Amino acid sequence: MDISKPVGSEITSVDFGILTAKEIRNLSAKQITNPTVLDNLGHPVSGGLYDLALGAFLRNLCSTCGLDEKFCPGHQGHIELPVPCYNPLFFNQLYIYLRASCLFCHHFRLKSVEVHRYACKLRLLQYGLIDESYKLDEITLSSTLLNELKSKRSEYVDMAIAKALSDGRTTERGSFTATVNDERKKLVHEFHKKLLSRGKCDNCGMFSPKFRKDGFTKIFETALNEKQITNNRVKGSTYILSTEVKNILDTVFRKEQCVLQYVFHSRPNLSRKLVKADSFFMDVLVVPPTRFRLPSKVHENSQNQLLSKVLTTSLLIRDLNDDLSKLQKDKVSLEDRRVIFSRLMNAFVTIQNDVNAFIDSTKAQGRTSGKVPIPGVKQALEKKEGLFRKHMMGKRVNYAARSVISPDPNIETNEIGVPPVFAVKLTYPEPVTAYNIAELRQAVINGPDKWPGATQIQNEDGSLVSLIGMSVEQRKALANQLLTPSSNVSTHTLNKKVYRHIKNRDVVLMNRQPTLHKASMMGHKVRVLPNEKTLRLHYANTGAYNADFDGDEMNMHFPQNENARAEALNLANTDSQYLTPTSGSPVRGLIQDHISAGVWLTSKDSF
Amino acid sequence: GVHVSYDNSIRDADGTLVQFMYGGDAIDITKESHMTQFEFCLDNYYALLKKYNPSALIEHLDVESALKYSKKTLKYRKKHSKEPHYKQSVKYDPVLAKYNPAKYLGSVSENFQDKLESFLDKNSKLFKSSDGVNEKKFRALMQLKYMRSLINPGEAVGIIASQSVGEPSTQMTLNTFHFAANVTLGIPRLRE
Amino acid sequence: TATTLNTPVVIHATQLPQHVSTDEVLQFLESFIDEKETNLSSSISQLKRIQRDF
Amino acid sequence: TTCQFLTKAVLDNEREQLDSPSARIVVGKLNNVGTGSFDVLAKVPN
Amino acid sequence: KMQYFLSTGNLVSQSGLDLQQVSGYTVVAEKINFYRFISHFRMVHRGSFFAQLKTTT
Amino acid sequence: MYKTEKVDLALNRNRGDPITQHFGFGNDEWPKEWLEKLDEDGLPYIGTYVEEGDPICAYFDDTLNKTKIKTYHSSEPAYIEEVNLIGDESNKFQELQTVSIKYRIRRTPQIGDKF
Amino acid sequence: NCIVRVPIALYVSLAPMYLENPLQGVMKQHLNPLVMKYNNKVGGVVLGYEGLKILDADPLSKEDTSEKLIKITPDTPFGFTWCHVNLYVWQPQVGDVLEGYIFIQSASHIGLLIHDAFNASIKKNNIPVDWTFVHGHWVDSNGEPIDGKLRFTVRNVHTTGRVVSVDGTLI
Amino acid sequence: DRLLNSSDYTQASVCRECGSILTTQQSVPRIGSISTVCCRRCSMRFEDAKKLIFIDDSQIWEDGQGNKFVGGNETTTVAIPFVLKYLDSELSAMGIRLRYNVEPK
Amino acid sequence: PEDFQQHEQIRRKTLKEKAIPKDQRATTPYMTKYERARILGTRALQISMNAPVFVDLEGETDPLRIAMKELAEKKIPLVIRRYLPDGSFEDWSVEELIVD
RNA sequence: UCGAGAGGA
DNA sequence: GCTCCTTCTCCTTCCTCTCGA
DNA sequence: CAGGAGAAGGAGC
Ligand SMILES: [Mg+2]
Ligand SMILES: [Zn+2]
Ligand SMILES: [Zn+2]
Ligand SMILES: [Zn+2]
Repeated sequence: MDISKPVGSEITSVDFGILTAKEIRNLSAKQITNPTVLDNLGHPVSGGLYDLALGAFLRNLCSTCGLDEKFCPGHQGHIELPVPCYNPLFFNQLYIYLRASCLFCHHFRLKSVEVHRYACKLRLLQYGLIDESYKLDEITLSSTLLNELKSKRSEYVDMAIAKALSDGRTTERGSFTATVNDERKKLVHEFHKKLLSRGKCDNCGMFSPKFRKDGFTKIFETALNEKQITNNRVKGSTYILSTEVKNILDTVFRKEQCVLQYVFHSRPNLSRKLVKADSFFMDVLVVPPTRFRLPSKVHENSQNQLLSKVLTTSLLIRDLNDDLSKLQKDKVSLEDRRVIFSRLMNAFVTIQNDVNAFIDSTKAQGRTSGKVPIPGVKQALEKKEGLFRKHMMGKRVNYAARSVISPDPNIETNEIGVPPVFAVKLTYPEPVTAYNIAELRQAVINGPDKWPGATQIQNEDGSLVSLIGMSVEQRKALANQLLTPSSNVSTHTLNKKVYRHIKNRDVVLMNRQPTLHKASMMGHKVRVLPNEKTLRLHYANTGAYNADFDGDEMNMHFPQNENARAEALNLANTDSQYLTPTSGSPVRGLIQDHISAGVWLTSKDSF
Repeated sequence: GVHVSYDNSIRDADGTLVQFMYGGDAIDITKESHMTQFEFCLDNYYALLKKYNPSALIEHLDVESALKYSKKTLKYRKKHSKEPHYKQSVKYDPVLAKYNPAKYLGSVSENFQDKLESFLDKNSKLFKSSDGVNEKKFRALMQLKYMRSLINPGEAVGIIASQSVGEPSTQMTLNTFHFAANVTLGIPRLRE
Repeated sequence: TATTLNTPVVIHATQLPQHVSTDEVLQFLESFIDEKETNLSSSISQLKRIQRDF
Repeated sequence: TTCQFLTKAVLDNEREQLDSPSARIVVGKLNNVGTGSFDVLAKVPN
Repeated sequence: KMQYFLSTGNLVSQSGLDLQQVSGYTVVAEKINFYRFISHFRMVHRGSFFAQLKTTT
Repeated sequence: MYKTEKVDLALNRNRGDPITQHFGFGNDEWPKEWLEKLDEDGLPYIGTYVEEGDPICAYFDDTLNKTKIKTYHSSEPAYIEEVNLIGDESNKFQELQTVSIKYRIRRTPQIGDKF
Repeated sequence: NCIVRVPIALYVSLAPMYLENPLQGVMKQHLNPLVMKYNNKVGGVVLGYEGLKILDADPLSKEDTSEKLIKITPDTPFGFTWCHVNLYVWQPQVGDVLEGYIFIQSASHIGLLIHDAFNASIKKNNIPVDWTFVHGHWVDSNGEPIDGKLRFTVRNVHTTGRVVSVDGTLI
Repeated sequence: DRLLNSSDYTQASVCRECGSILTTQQSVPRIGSISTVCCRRCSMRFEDAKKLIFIDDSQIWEDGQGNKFVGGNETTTVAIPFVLKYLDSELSAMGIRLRYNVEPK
Repeated sequence: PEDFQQHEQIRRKTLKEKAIPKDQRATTPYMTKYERARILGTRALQISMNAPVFVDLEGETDPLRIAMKELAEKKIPLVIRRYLPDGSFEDWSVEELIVD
C-alpha cells in the first residue's frame, strides 16, 4: 500500500473468454518441446521447461524482457500438441453435442422447428423478456407454411424486443438476474434432455450410432440394429479418435450459428463472434512462466514432471508419425500395420491421458498403490489447501503482533496494554507537515530503540532509508532536512513518511480465534506498559472473547492508514459494541471480584 | 452482501430485493432496548429531552403529514377488529408502508403505536399527578425516539443475521432432555 | 518509470485538429510571455525562435 | 465445487459486474456494504 | 529397512500383517520429565483409524 | 533449557570425495573479531554469551579462500554448554567432521508462565 | 503551416495540496510537464495550452455553479477528473519544407537545429554526389554562399530516444 | 487494510485494449532512450506491418531477442493482489481467458 | 474523434438520467455512522497531505482530531454521493446534514 | 514441498 | 411414449514444534 | 468409516 502514488485506473467488470490456438500462437513467446530442463552443468537449456525466454532466473536474466528477477513477471509458453486433444473441463458438453448429433445432415437429430423456437425463447431470455417468452407458445397455425411460421415467430420476437428497447424496460446490454438465470437453466436442461432421446433423425430419417465411454477417454461405438441398417439402405465396439470427432463437431457447429449463439451466450452478443469446436479441443498447452514453477530452495516442481511426460509423448509421436510417413506406403503394407498401428492406438492414450493428469487428475490410469499421486491444476484450487480458501480469502499479513493475554484492571475498557517489545517493533507511516514536526524531529532523534522513536524514513522518491545502522549524529542530521522539500517537478506535491513507533495515540484491532460472532474482534486504544511481554486488557472484554486466562493468545492487528484507524475508533471501537445484535442484551460488565465487592460495599453495614 | 439501502429496503448486492422493511419496523436490534419501556422513559424525561434535542430537528423534518394519516389508520383499525384476517380485507396502507420513517416524524410501526396508546390509556393517573407531564409531550417525544432509533442505510444485516444464528448453536449441549415421542433437536434440526 | 501524477492517465481526442492563421498566433502566445514575468522558462526561451519566424 | 461452477461460468461467457463482497475481495477494489455504499467528492472554489 | 520402519513408522508390508492402519506405530519417547517418559511405556489405544470416525462409542 | 545443534560438513561429498572444507582458519586476512567467541581450531569456547548472529563454528574452505562461518540460529542468548567432537566409524581416512554443540538457555519465571 | 490546435479530453489526478486552486493545480501538475514533448496520442510537440475547462461530476450543475465536485479515490486522497483543453501542437507528417538554423557547418554531417527545438541530423549516404565537404562551409552546385537559414524536407519521426529524431533529404 | 493492502498488494498493469494482466512486458530500448510498457497480443509483427499512405514510426518497439513489434500501446496501471495474477496464469493452462474491463476508457 | 465524443455523450447521458436534483431527494438527512467515519477519515487524509486547515487547532498532532474539530463548525468541504441501488445518486453536502 | 506424531486454546 | 432400479458422482477451526523423504 | 442426494439409460409398463 502507498499514499504518495495514487491508483489511476479502476477495474470495473470481469469477463470469461476462451483462449484458442490462433490467439495463443500470436500471444506466447517460446515453444517448449525439449525435456532437457537443466543440463549436467545445471544451466538452463533453451527450448526446455526452464527456458530463459519464459522469464528470468537466479543468476541469469530474461531472454524475452531482459530484466532482473526482482522485476521480471515471467512469460508463458505453448506446447504445440500433435493431436487436437480434449480439454478435460469441457468433456461432458462435448459428449452431449456428439451423442445428440446427426452425422449426415450435419444438424441435430431433433426437428428444426423446435430448434428454432428454443432459439427464439433463449433470445428473449437475454433482455429479460419473460413477459414474451411464454406468449410465443400461443403462435401456431407442410413444407412451406412452416417457413412462414418461423418468419412470423422471428418478426414477433423482433417487434417484442424492439418495443422493450424503445421504452425503458431494458438497456442496451441486456439484463441478467436470478429469475432470468433460473428460467434459462431450466430451459437449457430441458433442451439437452430432449436431445438425448430422439434417436431417429427428424431431417432425413437416417441413423447415427450410439456412443458409450469407458472411464474418460475410450469411446466404444455400439453396433447398429438390423432394422436400422435396413432402413439406412432403404433411404439410400470400435475405438474412435479425436480428429474425427473434431471434424464431426466442427461440421455441426458451422451449420449451427442459430441455436448455439443462444445456448452459449446468456447476454446480447455485441461483437457476434462465432461458435467453433476449437473451444472444446486443445492444440497448445500454455505452460506457466518461470516465477510460478520455481523449485524449493531441493525438489523441483512436480508440474514440470507432468510437462516432461507430455513432451516425452510429443517427441515419441514426432519420431513415429513423421518418420513413418517418409517411409513408403507400399513397403509398409501388411505386417507393418498390426504392430506400428497397434502403437498409435496406444500412443494416443498417452498424449490424452497425460494432459488429463495435467488438469483433471482424478481421471487417470491405475498402478500398484504407492505414496502420493501428483496433483494437477484442478487440485490446486478446490479446497482449504487450494487457492481461494487459502490465498484469496484467508491471507497471512504484515503488521500483526501476537502474545499471551493477561489481566489488568488499571487500564480502561477501551485501552490495550502494549509491552515494549511490540512498542519497539511495529511502525506507522506518518507524513511530515509543520503541525507534526516536533514529535517527528524528536522521534528521529530518539531513534530505533528509544520509544517514542522511528525506524525508517521514506523519501519522496520512494526509497526506504533505514535508521538501524546509523549512529546518534546520523539521525540528528536527518531531522534538519525533513522540513525543507525538494525542487523536483514530480514530487513537489509530497512529503517524507517517517515510520514512527506505536505510541499512546494509536489504536489496534484485537481478534481471538475462533471468531464465532462479530463481537470477538474490536478496536482498542493504545497504552504502552513498560517491561513486559504479554498483551493485557481490562475485564469487560473478557466475556465477549470467551476468554479465560489459562494461556489465551490474541492477534493484535495494527492498521497502517488513516482510514482504518478512523474506522477502528468509530465503527468498531469497544465503546460502540456494548449490545450484541443477537438479542440486544449486554455482554460487557464487571466479573468475579467486582461482584462480591459490590455486594459488601453496597450493604447496609458498611460505615 | 444483503444489506440496507437508502430506500430502507433489504436489498442484495446487484439489486435483488429480499425485504421491503427490516423485520417490519426498520429498527436496529441494539437500539430498541428501552423503547417499549414507557414507564422508564416517562421518568428521566428532561434527560432524554436534552439528549434528543427536538428544537434542532424542526426545519429538516416534515412533521404532521404522517401524523394525520396515522390516526385515520388507527381509527379504521379499531373500526374493524373482530373479523378474521380473511374477512378483514385491506382498504389502505399501514403507516410505515406509505411514508418514510426516517424523514416524516410520526411514521411509526403499528404494534409499537398500539402499545404506546394502551400505556397512555391505562396510566393516566401517573401522567396527571406525578410531575405534571403532558400526554401530548410524551407522545411527541416517543415519536422522535422511534425515529432516532432506526437502522442505518448501509448496515450488512445479512452477516449479522448469519452470525446471530450460527453462534448460539455452539451453546447446544449434545445430550437431549427428550423423553416424557421424539423430535430432531438442535444443530441436527437447524442444519436440516 | 513515471507515476500517475506527472503526465495524465488517459488522453483521447474530441475533435479533429484545425489550423490557425499567422496573426492569430500571438493572440495569447505573445501575452503568455507578457504574463509569466527549464520546463517553463526554457520553454519560452525556445519559443522566442519558433513562433517569431511565422 | 469450483470446476463444475467454473465449467458453467465459461459456457455462458458470463460477464460479472463485481457485485458480491467475495468477488470484490478477489479483485480487490472496495466492498459494497458499510462504508463503500457511497462516494465522497470535494467542493472547490473558483 | 528395520531402521527405516523405526525411523518413520510407515509400515511396508507384502501381506498387511493382518492390521488395519498403515502408518503410526512408533512414537518418540520424549524426556521432558520423568512422568512423561514413564507414561509412554503404558500408553495403549485402539488405533489411528478410529480418530477420524465421527461415531463415538 | 538445553538445545543441541549437530553441525557437520559431510553434506556435499560422496564416494571418497576429498575434504573440501576443514575446521579452523586459513592464512588469508579475516576480520579478527571472530576470536572473541571462537577458539583458533574453529570451535567455540565453553560458556560464552552469544546473541543473535554471532558465530558458533568456523571452517576454512580450501577452494574459495574463504573462512565461511556458522552463525547462531535463534534469538534467545544462550551459553555454550559442550562442544563434542565425534570421530568416524570408518578407518579415519577423513579428519574431524562432526561437532555436536549444546546450548543452555535460562528460564526465569516471567509474566505468562503457566504454573 | 504546422501550428495546429487540437481539443483533447484528458483525465488528471488532483493533489490535496491544491483542493483550493484546482486550475493552477492542474496547470502545474500535468499541463506544464507536457510542454515541448512528444505524445503518443496526438503525435506532436505541444507549444501552448489554453482553455482548461474542467468537467464536473455533478450532472445538474452549470458553468457558474462553481461547486465543482471532484471524485475521491477509495484509498488515496487524490482526485481524478476529466478535462477538455485546447493545445497548440507542432507536427510534421511527410515532407514539410520549413526554414532552419545552423550553428556550425561540419564535414561528414551538417547538424540542423530545427528553430531551437530539435535536431535534423543528416547521415552519410543522404549527402548527394554533387555535395562534398571542403576544409566549415559548403560550396554546393551553385558555387556562391547562401543565407544562414535553410529549408528542408521531413523523412521520418523517431521518438524512441530522449528527443524526437526527424530526418530530411535535400533533392 | 487486512486482506489487500498488507499481504500481496501488487500495482500491476493491464492492456486497456485486450484486457489481460499477464502479457504486457517492458520494452527494450536503445541506448539513450526510455523503456515503456507495451502489450503483446495487440502488438503485431514488424514483418507483417508492411502489408499495404505511409506508416509513421510511433507504434514500433523492440523486445529482448530483437523481434521488432508494432502496436500494443494502450496499457495502464491498476492495483490488484498478486494471487489474481497467479489465478490468471493457473486458468490459462486450462484454456480460459479472463478479460478485465477497465474504465476510464 | 467522432466515436469517442459520441461515447462520451452516451455515458454522460446515462449518468445524468440517474442524477436526482434537490427537489426530489427521498433520503434522510441524518448522517449514519458510516458516513461520519468516512468523512472523518477522508478529511484526515486530506489534512495529512497539506490541505488548508479551516480551524485554528491548539496543539494537535493527531490529524483525526483535527478532522473532529473541523466538524464542530462544519468546515469540511466534502459532499457525500449517496448511491441508490440503480446508480441513481444524490448529493448531500456535509453542511446540509444532521450531524449525529 | 508432502505425510506421521506431540501439544496449546 | 413412459417410467424405476441400479449406477455416477458428488462433497466438510486457529496456533507451535519435530522427524523424514 | 459417512450420507444422503441429483442425473442418466435401459428393463419393464
Ligand atoms: Mg483460554
Ligand atoms: Zn521476461
Ligand atoms: Zn440428418
Ligand atoms: Zn492488448
